[PDB]
Amino acid sequence: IDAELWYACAGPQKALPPVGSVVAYLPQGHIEQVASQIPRYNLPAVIPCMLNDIQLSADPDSDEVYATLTLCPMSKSRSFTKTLTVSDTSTHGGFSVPRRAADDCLPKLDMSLNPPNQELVAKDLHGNEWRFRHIFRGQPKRHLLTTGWSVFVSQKRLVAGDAVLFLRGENGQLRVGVRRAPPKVLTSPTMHIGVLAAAAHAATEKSRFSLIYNPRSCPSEFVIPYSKYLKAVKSNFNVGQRFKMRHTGTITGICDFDPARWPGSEWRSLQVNWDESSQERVSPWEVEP
Amino acid sequence: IDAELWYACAGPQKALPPVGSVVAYLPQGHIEQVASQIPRYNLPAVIPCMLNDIQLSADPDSDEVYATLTLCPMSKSRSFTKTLTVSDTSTHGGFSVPRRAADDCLPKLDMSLNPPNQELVAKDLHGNEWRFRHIFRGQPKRHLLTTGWSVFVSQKRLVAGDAVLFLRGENGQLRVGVRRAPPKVLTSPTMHIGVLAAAAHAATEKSRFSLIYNPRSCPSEFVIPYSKYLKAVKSNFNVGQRFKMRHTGTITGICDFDPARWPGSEWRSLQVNWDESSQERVSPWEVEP
DNA sequence: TTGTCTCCCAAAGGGAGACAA
DNA sequence: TTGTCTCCCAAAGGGAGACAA
Ligand SMILES: [Cl-]
Ligand SMILES: [Cl-]
Repeated sequence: IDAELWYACAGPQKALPPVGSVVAYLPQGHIEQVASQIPRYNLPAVIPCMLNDIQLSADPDSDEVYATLTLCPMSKSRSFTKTLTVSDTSTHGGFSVPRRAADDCLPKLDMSLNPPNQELVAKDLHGNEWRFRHIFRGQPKRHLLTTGWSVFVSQKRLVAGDAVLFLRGENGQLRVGVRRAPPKVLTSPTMHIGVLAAAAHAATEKSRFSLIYNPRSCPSEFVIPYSKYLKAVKSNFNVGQRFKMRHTGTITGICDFDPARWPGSEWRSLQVNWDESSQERVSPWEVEP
Repeated sequence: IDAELWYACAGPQKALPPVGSVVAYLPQGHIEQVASQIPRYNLPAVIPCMLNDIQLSADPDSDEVYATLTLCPMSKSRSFTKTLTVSDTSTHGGFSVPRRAADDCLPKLDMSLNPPNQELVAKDLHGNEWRFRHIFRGQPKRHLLTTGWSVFVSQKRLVAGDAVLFLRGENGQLRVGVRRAPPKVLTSPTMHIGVLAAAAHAATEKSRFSLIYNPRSCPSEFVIPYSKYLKAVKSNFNVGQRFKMRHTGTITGICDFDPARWPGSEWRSLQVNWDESSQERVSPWEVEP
């Protein structure tokens, strides 16, 4: 069940492609992630790759999640999320659990008692256990978390604006995680050169290479199912078409995102204007007509 | 004076070479730092480089120090350090200042008063100010730090085994720093490939490239003055010679550290046995006969 | 010399409804 | 519905010598 926790801490719509399936590796997207004179490398804009391995992991102190993926080029369970408020982080009080959250995720309280209460034990990404006291009190009544909250906010160093996740599997085990609100080993040019050179060798030799996916630090996925890439490139978009991605927008143009470095590429090849003002260049597979 | 603080947080004997001087870039050492199938790159084992720029910096949250250096290949003020003990970090009590520390570093207390005391204001690497109360009390008497200590240990998240630094310049300004007791963006092969490829292009084209120095994460310096490299290579070592580095040892052999990848290199080319048991391969410039 | 303990008084917070958004 | 406030009783800690390493 921890694997389902990892995707929760990552994001609701991450959906990593399944190991052993063909995927489209898009180097320009890999470059955008590790960006959150130089040797130029002649390299294809999409590299169809076999997904050889996925390793999910998390940094214990930072609690951030990342995955190691191994590529070789070729020839639903109940949960809830809440963004933390001031009273949740502040020393006084506890944690206000949303009403919909307690009925669908947390185990159902025995309302015969007064106040209804249970000792909740939850596991985080690294196997630790956290004992929260889940109570039903106040006027008007509300679901709170008291005993373990003060300890939990202090060791995981949460502040307001972050968010906590709770995830119950069909198993008895309850799982908890946190998602924090949004250059120390190599310089940017060296990181740049590294990505493209590993990819260039891997593409020419048809040999294994590896990369790290940071779903939180990733503006858009750069390892997507190869069939999803092919369907969007086959489908013809035209200016003025109506698409969704739920936000709605209109396609204002279709050209290359970078004709100098990455010519002929479908990466962010669509120019769109957003209907509601609340990035104007997106890729074909992200939008749906 | 903050530049002298950076070298304190780095280490006592770091002594970065001065900008504008010729240096010897040793790729194998750069590789050892970022290590704390693959394309092989034909590259020299020492690259004489002009040191174009040094940028000293520090991560605010982690408090770790690193420097960005720009290379182009070609054709004392009073301070004290104390490792933190349990009573220094524990909630009760304060901070015990060593006796030698208060007389040579901290401003001299006015012992006419009772208890002698002063409000100390210190700056860390990032311009912040910390107010400590420096008192002389106890029986037998001792120099302590009280008021600001509890706050300082909690925000900088110090534990036992770390160390605090205090540094007074000739200016009135007092400076404080901490040194903490001893793969999230790129995989190791990609980092490897990046270092060597940036160096290979920079060496062939005689163009600028950059690197990051992590003095705490660095087992031995890999950017050294070019004259220091040349003197040690000119000097002939022989087996059984007596050297110092203060520890004392004997030279047991002289061969290549890696004949396959880095042949003919002077990097860690000396085999030594240590006189006191309390790495047995070192480079010529680190040892002194 | 200095780390660690004990213990005292004040502070800081765990947890409880009271109130509007 | 739920964030925030107030305020009460217990806890946790700031700071002070007392003692050996
Ligand atoms: Cl895992
Ligand atoms: Cl600086």
